[PDB]
Amino acid sequence: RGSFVEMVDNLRGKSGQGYYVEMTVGSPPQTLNILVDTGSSNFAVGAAPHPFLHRYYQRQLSSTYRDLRKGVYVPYTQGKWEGELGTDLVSIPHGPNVTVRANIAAITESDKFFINGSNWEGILGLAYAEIARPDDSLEPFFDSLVKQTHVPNLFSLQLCGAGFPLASVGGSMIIGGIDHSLYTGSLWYTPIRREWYYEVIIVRVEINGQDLKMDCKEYNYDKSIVDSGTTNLRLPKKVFEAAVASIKAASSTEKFPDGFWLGEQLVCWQAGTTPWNIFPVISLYLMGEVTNQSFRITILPQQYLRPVEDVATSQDDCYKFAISQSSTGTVMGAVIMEGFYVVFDRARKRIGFAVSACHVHDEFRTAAVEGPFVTLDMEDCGYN
Ligand SMILES: C[C@]1([C@@H]2C[C@H]2C(=O)Nc2cccc3cc(Cl)cnc23)N=C(N)OCC1(F)F
Ligand code: NA
Ligand code: NA
Repeated sequence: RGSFVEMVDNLRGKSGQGYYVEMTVGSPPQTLNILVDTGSSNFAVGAAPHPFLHRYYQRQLSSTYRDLRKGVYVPYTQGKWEGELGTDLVSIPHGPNVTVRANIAAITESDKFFINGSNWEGILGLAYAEIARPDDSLEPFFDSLVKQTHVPNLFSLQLCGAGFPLASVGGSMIIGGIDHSLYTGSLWYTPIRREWYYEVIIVRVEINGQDLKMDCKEYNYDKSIVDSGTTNLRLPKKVFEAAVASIKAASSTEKFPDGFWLGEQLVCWQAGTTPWNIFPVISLYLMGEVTNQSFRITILPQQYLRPVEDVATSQDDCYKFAISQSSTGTVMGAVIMEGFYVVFDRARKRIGFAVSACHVHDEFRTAAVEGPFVTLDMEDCGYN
């Protein structure tokens, strides 16, 4: 409890390509890098020689593979994959010293799924069985882990973002506990509303302390989730409209093209001259543990302005605006998570946030987690 030195710094990534952990599958163990995804519930790995892949799961080499004689076709909004289901022995080398028999979807065909130039070959869906494909009878990895070992039913994530000049991203996934070296101040917990996605309820939104004053149901239409497998902070369309109006206003001392705010074009500045100060902070108040009690998390432009390094057309420091409109509810992606140490306390059906010891900031502002606040009618903020 509280100290897991073997798991610190077990995440790696490249800016724009997500955060992955080393895993092994099969006997003898085959090493793969696997994207950590709290927004899905399947363990799915490349199993055929797709040209984008560094390596792939070769079931024929594993003496412990067991075929489930069942396939799955998984379409996303953009892109898809098709796989064959089976079980095999799975371990996390820089994780708990255990090996479990887990479901594995061996990906045999995919479209717009793997990233050309990335260093990961599969995804680890850490959410609940309700959203597993093809149905909720396919036990997710973490459920198998907890069922088969003495690993406590919780994990925590510290995602450490980037800044010019481009160095790799990194962080820590603490499996079965919390490492108190990874955050400062106190953890504040918000309830997991329902165990499918890691669904939470946002009760108030501010831009530089200025309340959007929308009906709070709007903030969670049709859900709000914590998702390490999405870059952006995605906001419901109506909320995005209000938020971006407020952000434009706060930053009006400089004018940027309309397309910038829509993520249709980059903005660039001469190296080292990014005007962080003109951009507002963004605060989400989350439902607390106690009736009529909330707490607030606050992120900086350092989180929501993403550095884009691979721009052969330009010579400067270029950025993408990574708050975007949603039709799937609020998505608290890497833009939120990079500010915080996030504790997925499954045992107690709650998510903890604390200020990350690694988050990107400046001399004037830092990410924050603050409470308690008094917030009435928070139950009305959930969409039904
Ligand atoms: C299944 C799925 C795939 C696995 C997600 C994915 O590929 N994510 C990413 C792709 C590219 C750059 C990224 C950067 C960061 Cl920081 C995170 N994820 C990144 N999971 C979620 N949660 O939402 C999208 C999805 F398709 F449903
Ligand atoms: Na157990
Ligand atoms: Na601490």
